[PDB]
Amino acid sequence: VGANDGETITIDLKKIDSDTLGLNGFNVNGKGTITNKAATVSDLTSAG
Amino acid sequence: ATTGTNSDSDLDSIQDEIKSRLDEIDRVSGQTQFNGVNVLAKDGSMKIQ
Repeated sequence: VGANDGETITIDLKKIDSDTLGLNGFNVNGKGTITNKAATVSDLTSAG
Repeated sequence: ATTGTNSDSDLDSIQDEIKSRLDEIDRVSGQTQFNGVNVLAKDGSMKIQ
């Protein structure tokens, strides 16, 4: 915005989609998906 | 060029123009000549009687 160094204005942007607003399994009628999770070593140890 | 709206291709074009003009500065400095003396290519001094 100016003629010298560091003289700027910042515009922030946001990632907007289903994921960042929730609503993933809106499921009004009760049929949908969850895409549950990915396992880890802690999960394996807990499972035994 | 310093604005963040420009993309990579735009920055490349602007830097191409910048490089061309820097080359012009160097060329003018090298080729400017008076009576066989490169005035802008030396850091010396001239004496006039």
